[PDB]
Amino acid sequence: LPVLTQPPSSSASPGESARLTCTLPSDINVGSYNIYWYQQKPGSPPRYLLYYYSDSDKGQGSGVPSRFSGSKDASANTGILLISGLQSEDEADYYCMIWPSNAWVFGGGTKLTVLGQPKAAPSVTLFPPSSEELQANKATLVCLISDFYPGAVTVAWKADSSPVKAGVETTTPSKQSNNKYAASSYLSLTPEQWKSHRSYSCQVTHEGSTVEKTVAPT
Amino acid sequence: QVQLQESGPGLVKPSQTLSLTCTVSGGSISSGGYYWSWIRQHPGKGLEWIGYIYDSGSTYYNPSLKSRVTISVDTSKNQFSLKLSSVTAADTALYYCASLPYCSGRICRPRTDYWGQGTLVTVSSASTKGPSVFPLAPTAALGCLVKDYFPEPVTVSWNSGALTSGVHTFPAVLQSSGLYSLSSVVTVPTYICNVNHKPSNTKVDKRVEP
Amino acid sequence: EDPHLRNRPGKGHNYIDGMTQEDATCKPVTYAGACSSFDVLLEKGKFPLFQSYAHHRTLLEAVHDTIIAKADPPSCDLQSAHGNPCMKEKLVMKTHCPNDYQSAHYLNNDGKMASVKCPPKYELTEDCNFCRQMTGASLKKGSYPLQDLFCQSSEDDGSKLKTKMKGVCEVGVQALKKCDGQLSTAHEVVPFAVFKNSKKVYLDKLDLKTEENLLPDSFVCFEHELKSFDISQCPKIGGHGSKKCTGDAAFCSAYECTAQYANAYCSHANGSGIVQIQVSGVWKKPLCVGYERVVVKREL
Repeated sequence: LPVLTQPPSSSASPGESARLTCTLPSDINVGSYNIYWYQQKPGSPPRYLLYYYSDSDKGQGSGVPSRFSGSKDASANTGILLISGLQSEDEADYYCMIWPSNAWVFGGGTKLTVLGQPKAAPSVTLFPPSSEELQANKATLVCLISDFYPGAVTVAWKADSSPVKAGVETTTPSKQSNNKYAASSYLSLTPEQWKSHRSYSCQVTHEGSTVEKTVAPT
Repeated sequence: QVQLQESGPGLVKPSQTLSLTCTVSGGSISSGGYYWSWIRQHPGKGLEWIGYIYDSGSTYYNPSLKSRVTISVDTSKNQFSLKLSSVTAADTALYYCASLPYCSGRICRPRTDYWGQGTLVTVSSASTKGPSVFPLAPTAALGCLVKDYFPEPVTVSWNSGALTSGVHTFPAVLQSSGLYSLSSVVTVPTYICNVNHKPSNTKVDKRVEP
Repeated sequence: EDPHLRNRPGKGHNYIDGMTQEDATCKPVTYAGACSSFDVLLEKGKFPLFQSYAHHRTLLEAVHDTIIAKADPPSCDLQSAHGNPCMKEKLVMKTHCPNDYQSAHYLNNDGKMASVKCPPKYELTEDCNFCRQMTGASLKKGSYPLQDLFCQSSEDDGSKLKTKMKGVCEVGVQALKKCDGQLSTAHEVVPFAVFKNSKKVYLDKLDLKTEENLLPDSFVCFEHELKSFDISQCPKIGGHGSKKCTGDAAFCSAYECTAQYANAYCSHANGSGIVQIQVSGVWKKPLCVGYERVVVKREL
């Protein structure tokens, strides 16, 4: 029932320290509770980092580096997670949690961005339609885009040299556990459109640069 | 050590009852003083505790959900289960079962947290549909195209799991038809992709040849 | 049992409802970990009666084994300007509270557990009668036991038993008789017991007897840095059980002892047994026996 307010986002640079807050409502007091912190990276459940009650009553999660530590601010009624010597691998969502009698209460979570990460051009592989899909009277071109940063790309499809807009389906970029992003684009064609053209191209533009891949009926 | 495994339908119709089961191996839900929980997470949003059992004897629920939720226990099978009634689109979420530590004086029970992988539950009146699987023919690239299924998710393993290195199963596209497609690729120097769509009990093995 | 004092009879739960941030080490108390509601009982010098019967239950343990009922209300808002129903009972007790406790608990005149409690960020003063802002960085997570006592389950009816003390006009909150004359007043350490369907019974003298036995609470078991082990998994002689056990000669007179294959070792707990108390000439089996320092008024 009580609401634990966490700022929706935070950010800092490598080697700096990130300070994440968990503010309890005014009718309960942070001094009364064990504060638990959880980290969630994409594709995994949250993971227990540590708990903190007082300087003499606190514990680190198994395998959790010492650079994560907890504390409390009595005047602001907040629990605090301090991440020192910030590393790229620490980009994650962080949830605070308390355990009053008979309940688990999770904060809303804070999205922590680690600044200054390097630009990574996307890898692009383009597959033509399989002969079996064609036998089923359909044709799908599959353009897979992986391991780029930052997570924004634009995709354009060409038949020979002419742009094709109808039949294009493109996901939004999906962050992976390695902080980079993945995306994919599907162009649906008729079997006869596929065969009647010299070639089709997937071109992915990322931070001003363009990676083209091309396939042909062969 | 302890492992948790959710099981359930993946698709339930609005106003119906969602039912899920958690199977525990490596430890007993009936002793030790451990808490066994259901927690859900709508994709891109927070965590919401649903309820837990303490050993197998007491049950406590999130007050905002108590009127819709039952948790039951099968000590003989080392399982506990969740019933959520009157489901709405707002109940679409990833549903985890989990045991989280409570601590004091540096002692934590259990000493580390245990989570299942979660089971995805989509609330919808649209019917199930299993995918059609096509092979993506050829260091070199190689893959499998999994087309036009509902609801999420699909799992793709390669060579019954013997091949896991260099594998990448892409996030699915939601197409204008309302059905999903995805692709799985593996970078490589016999290869079969094993696709499973539990909401339609569609298992397909696809041999993808040069 | 020199090394097994933290191997508790029954469930071993030493927390008070509403203060559950210490459950990892208090629910139950066992060999490892610190528990602020229990460790003070084993500080030598303090609680000498409990240390003489340390394999019997604490007050909080007795409450959680449903031997002693909770008072209603279960906790008294000490700071409240409007007063509270514990105040009269508490004020006749001369008690000493260490710092950093938000709560302290006692067996009240009804034979139920009551407690005095401060608001968060406040601690009990050294006489346990007031609350003040906490002096440290943090409060303890549990509740201080205000009486030196031990408990046990009992079905011996005590409906007829009442406090009898020679020449006493008042003891604690109990008026034994109106005294017309000049009275003396003192803080005295007074033995007391509570029985099934009785109020607290103050006594002139504490006379106790123990019958040793071979019942489950008369043993402590540990894995064969100690880890405790639940004796209910041990087969009785000629019986079935979920684990294999061994132990001392007393244990093996009742339980099947497997020596080499054993998962655990069970020892008879020194001083355990059925305790009885002599009350006005009659022996009865009490639920709890203790001392407390209370105001006593006597005819001069």
